[PDB]
Amino acid sequence: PSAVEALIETIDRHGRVSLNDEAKMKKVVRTWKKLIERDDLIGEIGKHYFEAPGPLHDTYDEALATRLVTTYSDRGVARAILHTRPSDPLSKKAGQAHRLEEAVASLWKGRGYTSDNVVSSIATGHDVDFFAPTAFTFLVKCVESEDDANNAIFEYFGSNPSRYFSAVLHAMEKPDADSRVLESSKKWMFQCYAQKQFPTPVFERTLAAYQSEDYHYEKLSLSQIEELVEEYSRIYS
Amino acid sequence: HQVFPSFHGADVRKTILSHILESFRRKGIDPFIDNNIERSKSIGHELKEAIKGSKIAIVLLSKNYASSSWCLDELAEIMKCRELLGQIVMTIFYEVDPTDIKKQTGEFGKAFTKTCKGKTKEYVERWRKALEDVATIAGYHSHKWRNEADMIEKIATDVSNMLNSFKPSRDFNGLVGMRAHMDMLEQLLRLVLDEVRMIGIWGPPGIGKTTIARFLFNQVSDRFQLSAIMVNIKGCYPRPCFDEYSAQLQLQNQMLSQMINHKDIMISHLGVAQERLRDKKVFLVLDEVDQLGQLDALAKETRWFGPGSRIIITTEDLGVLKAHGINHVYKVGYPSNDEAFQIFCMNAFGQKQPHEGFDEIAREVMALAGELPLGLKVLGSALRGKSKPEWERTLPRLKTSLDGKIGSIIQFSYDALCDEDKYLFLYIACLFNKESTTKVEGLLGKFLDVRQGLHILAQKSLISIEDGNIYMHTLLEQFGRETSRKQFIHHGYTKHQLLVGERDICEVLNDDTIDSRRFIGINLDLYKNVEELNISEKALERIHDFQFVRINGKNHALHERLQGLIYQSPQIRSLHWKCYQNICLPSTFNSEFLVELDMSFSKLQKLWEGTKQLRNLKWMDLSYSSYLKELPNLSTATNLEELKLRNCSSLVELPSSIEKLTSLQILDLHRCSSLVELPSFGNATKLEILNLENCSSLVKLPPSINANNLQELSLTNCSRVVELPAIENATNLWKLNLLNCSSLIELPLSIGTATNLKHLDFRGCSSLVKLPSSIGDMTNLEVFYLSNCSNLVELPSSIGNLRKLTLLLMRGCSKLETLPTNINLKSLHTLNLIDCSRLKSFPEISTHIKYLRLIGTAIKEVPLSIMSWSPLAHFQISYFESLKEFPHALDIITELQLSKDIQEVPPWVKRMSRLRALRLNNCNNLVSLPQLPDSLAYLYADNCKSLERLDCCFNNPEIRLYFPKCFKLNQEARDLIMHTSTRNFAMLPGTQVPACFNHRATSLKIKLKESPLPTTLTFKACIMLVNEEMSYDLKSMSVDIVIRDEQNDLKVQCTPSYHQCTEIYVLTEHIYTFELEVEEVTSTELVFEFTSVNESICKIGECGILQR
Amino acid sequence: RIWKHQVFPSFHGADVRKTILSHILESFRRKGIDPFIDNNIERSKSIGHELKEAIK
Amino acid sequence: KSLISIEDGNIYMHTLLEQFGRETSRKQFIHHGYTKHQLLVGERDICEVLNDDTIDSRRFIGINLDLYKNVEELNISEKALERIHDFQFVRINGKNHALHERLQGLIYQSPQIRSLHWKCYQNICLPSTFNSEFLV
Ligand SMILES: Nc1ncnc2c1ncn2[C@@H]1O[C@H](COP(=O)(O)OP(=O)(O)OP(=O)(O)O)[C@@H](O)[C@H]1O
Ligand SMILES: Nc1ncnc2c1ncn2[C@@H]1O[C@H](COP(=O)(O)OP(=O)(O)O)[C@@H](O)[C@H]1O
Repeated sequence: PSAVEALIETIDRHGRVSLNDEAKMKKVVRTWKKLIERDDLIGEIGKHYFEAPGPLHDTYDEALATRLVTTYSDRGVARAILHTRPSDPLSKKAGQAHRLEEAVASLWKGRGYTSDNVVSSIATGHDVDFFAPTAFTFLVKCVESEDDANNAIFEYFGSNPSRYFSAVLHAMEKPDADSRVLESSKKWMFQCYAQKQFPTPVFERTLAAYQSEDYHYEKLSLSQIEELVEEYSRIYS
Repeated sequence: HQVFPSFHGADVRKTILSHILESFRRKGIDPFIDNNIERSKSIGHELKEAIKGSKIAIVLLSKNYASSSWCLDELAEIMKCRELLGQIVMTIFYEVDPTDIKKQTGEFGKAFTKTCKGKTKEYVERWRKALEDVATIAGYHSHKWRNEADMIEKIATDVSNMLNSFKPSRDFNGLVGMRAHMDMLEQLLRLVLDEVRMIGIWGPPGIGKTTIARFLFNQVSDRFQLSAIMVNIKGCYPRPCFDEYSAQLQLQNQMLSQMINHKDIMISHLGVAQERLRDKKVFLVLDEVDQLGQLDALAKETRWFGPGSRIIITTEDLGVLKAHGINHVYKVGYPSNDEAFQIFCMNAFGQKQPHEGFDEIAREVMALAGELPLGLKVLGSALRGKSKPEWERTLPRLKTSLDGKIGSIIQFSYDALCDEDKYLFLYIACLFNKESTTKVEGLLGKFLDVRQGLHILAQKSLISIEDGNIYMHTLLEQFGRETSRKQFIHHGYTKHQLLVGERDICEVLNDDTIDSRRFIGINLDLYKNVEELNISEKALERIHDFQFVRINGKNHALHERLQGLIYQSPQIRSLHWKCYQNICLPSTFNSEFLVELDMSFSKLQKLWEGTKQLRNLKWMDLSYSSYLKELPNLSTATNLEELKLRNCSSLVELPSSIEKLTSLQILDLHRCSSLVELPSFGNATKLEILNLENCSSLVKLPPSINANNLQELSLTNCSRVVELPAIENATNLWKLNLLNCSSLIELPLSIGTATNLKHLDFRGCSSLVKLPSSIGDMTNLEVFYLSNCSNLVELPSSIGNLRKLTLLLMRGCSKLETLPTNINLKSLHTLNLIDCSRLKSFPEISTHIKYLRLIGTAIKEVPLSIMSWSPLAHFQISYFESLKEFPHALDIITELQLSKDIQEVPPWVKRMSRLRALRLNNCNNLVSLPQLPDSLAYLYADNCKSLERLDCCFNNPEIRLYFPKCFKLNQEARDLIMHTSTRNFAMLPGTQVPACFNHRATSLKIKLKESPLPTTLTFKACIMLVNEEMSYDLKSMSVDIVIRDEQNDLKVQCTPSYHQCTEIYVLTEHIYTFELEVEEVTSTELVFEFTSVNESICKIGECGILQR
Repeated sequence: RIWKHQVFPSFHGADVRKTILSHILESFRRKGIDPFIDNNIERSKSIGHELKEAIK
Repeated sequence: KSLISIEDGNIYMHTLLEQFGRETSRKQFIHHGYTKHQLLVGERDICEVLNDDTIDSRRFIGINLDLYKNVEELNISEKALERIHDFQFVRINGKNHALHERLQGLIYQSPQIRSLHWKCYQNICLPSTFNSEFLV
């Protein structure tokens, strides 16, 4: 059968059999690649599910986004977006991938997911993954604002600056890390405490307080603490 | 046992049988043993059991063999097992004629007759039938053989040959993923065609071509009259081959000898193969064919083989297949990552398809092996038998150099290349592993004839061109990098070497065996922190050049002596940096020769600090270089092709000289957040892809483009954009989007010139007053999105000209007032006019609309022409009071939305038929729900105050009764809502599972036992949600169900194994109910487990269910 | 149009197997002809059934 | 592979096996990175190769000399004294009462000397021109 005929038969089957959590968590990636393989499939299938019986949608993409999210785990759809980002932004495949993720982002907005709801879906268990550009950017779309995105990830760490900084410093050691954006997240923490007008040594202890064993991530080190203490020291005196 | 011997002891146990026993013993054959004390008049059960499992039997026949009822019964059982089971029976006619056995005559017949007196009829019949059958079968006539010992030796040899062939390929079934190859190859075969189809198999060396061929021959050859397999033809061929005809003749001779099993005869001429095999089904496998000579030797024409036959040649370069004209080719693909791990663990942990103990270094080694089954096998065999610390100490050596097992096989294929092909291979391995073919041709075009080299390498399967870029397998790339140290590159005769090594180049740079000319390419990867910059001071004084620099800087730390070292080079060709970590480019850097320049992450500000000359430059990529204020004078850059300022974010303005970039094709200022204007481009620019996605500060634009070839023009956010550049011809607008590009005013009239623009968006384009009148000029325009495009008070009447658009989404256009009227759109699927607060007049385009959505409008009228429109799958209107005078509207409606305030409870809804859905937004002042019509599938009350009574027993179908926030519900109404039988959810305001559901609990578990003998049972389930910060707008929930026993472990089935809704509200103090069917009849064993998919959203709290 | 053998000889063994058939069979091998030879029938098989298969 | 044996932290190679190894030193080169090196092992006969004056002596990173033959000074061309050699590993067993002015001038002119063994040095002071920054 043609590519469309096969691809429809596959998606219906996966949503029909209700298979394993990890089996879904894998099969979604294969389906995603088959979608962006050639450009004239997203719209065509998005046209097919639009006409099929069910709830109405404002666009073909929403019709396809709803079908995919319902079929595989919604938390799984998030992983497939993160793991299938092509290199060249101007290629055909990158164009298709953007159509998929934007539809899912708009689909989540219409369901009224909070900032925390998106983050919990994105979450992979490694606290540095959130600051990878392929994940951070997709977060921004789902929340429209970096401050909220930073706030959402800050609260997902239980409002722990120590755990927060450990992640952002570990994101400074990535081959494709955007310094300007990662700085904004690093900066963002500061004016939250500058709005608190905390004393520098207190700010040290405030950071050092979570350095204790009150809470499975990688803790900071005292030397870089002082620089962070030094970093905040003069800027907001 | 091995063999079951049957004989008559009194005749042969002494003379001949002993010799056969001795021969079998010396040949490693262990026949079943018996004793004369171990025999009764009958045979016994254990004797038959021994016979049945012997899997081969030898019936030695003598003169008085028939004179023992014991022996006759043994023979009868032997024949019975031969006919039923696959037992193989061999016969020895010890000086007795087979005809005498057949007709029961002679002395043998006399003994048989004397033995047959007294027996019942069926015994005699079975004895005679067995005797006849054993006389028929082909054995060994002792009389024919001149030499008894030779006959016994021949019998032993035949027994041995027909004993080491029972188990077919029982071993080495531990090879992974062969089913995919078999299925993908069956389509090529199409054995049903009865043709002589040729089939090729090709791929990089070390994928499994030989193994795939062996598996296929093992599986299919039994279906062919005459089948043979030739192995490693390339290796077994004379390398100089001074007489091609003699080697050709001997190759065909080997093929025929192994073909007919015809004992290595000698062949007269080259046409014999046709003479023999043009009239028989033949399956032939030719492995590792290198050049057309072997193909001409073995299979030159289709007509060489009988009607219906398959010949399959496995090669390594496509050119050989193509020359012979095959066109039925399977390009063998790499196995999946899981299959790769299975192969590696098979070869490393001793038949364990999974790992053992640790499962950590295994995946590092696997990833090191790429995906070649050869690489996986070699690494697994190298690592097997060790322990974890031994693995860890062997790992770095394995990583820094590839095993000689892989190296030799790769080297053999590498040596079969032309010299320029070898040079291109080295170039790709060292520098351009993953680059566009066009850039490779542009950079290496004056050396190697890049196009032909790439064509040959792709044919040889030493490289693959996926999409527009080349890719070489990492295992092969490592070989290339290694050979780059023990080999040179020549162009006319100048000797070159490529420097590739992670910080292991620095020693080579600190040398005096130096030329300043040997090295033209550098590929440096600097991920780790620097201990000290290992370059010496003296080498900094050198003037050595490089025509290719590619540095993957990866840290915040800055390299200075490396910079000073590279920029001494007078004529660089291509420059690649990542994380340049410096403010400018040094002034002593010459760029007259510079074809490609990319610094994909940088801290460059106002680089070059003055004008330079850029004669042959064709690619500039300053992406992500956020700390970049402006850009140098691009005058005299006429040959520039593409410029990618991807996400520079501090580019205040663009140089005025952009006018002179005549050859420009691609202009990508994606985020580029600091831009204010965008200067005019010129006349012959012909921009092909113009991307400005989120230029939030971009205000001005050029007045014109000259967009003769403009595939894509994207301005997604671009919030403050007043006007828009005109367009000339737009003959190829593959893509134009302005999603949320607010603060626009108009649209250039030339937009209608785009004859092929299928899709078009303006969602969010607020403050857009009117569409251009030329929109109708567009053709193939299929999709037209407009959403909350307020202040669009018109719609041009030329739309009727379109005649192809399927859907026209026009949502939230709060000021749209009229629509064009005297229009019929021949194919218009939907028309989504929601919340068009001032539409005020029914949209009448007399068409074949199937989905009409008119909610929140202000039409308050329905025309009479609508009966001309026979099908409507969805006609949705917001209820106004004066619908009652439009009886033509009622029967052709689907949905309805009562307003914020409707006291009346409309009985008319009973008459009106198609009510797939009915929605009640707000309506706090509503006495009760209206009596539901027979066709009701959906009921929604998103917010409500009083719904005391629901006076209607409705039982249409799988109906959804959603009541998100309505507490004044009478008990009978509530009970009706729970106890209505449906196949979907039903959701109520409640704070506790109702007592109606007896069996209660709080990955949660529900336990109950059922009172029934044997039936299919039906269950009603009730679920609350864990108290969380549920969003008021949360609108999505799916639930999975698992039912299982504890007396047994039978995971039973459950017909509605899931319930999903994309519109149900998710809230805390609410009751969700649904229904289940179970059919398996493990009586007193019921355990339920309801899970909420998306635990990040909803988690199941309390739970309680009921039976029926 | 598929045959496993080119020529199948039929004869009486007691008379011509030794004297003349031998020469004819030898002559055929010298002319690139592969006639069916009953002596090459695999052991442990029914001659009556197997021989009929070779005829067709 | 049973080509060497480690007894008490010291490696041991069999006499015949070592003798085979020494012969192949002349016929085989050593590649570390992109460079190429060879070794000089001989009782006294391998010294005229230093007087060849026609081949690149940079590919000589190891010297193993045994001078338990004569107190006579070994013969080197004055031009070979001009060339500076990059000798990283030096093992000289200069067992005699002789002093080797020529050998000292030839070796201690090396810029970087990784390891230096000299048995029976038979001199008074190490020459001042001997660089020792690299000396393990
Ligand atoms: N099952 C058997 N195993 C071994 N030899 C056998 C068997 N049956 C018969 N023979 C041998 O065959 C010989 C008789 O051959 P005969 O003259 O019947 O050949 P034929 O029937 O004329 O052959 P064809 O039918 O091919 O012309 C006997 O001497 C006997 O030794
Ligand atoms: N599907 C498989 N499962 C297990 N082992 C395999 C598989 N395919 C190949 N191998 C192993 O990898 C090696 C690759 O050899 P192969 O690729 O068959 O030679 P060639 O490159 O000449 O075809 C073989 O030794 C084989 O044992």
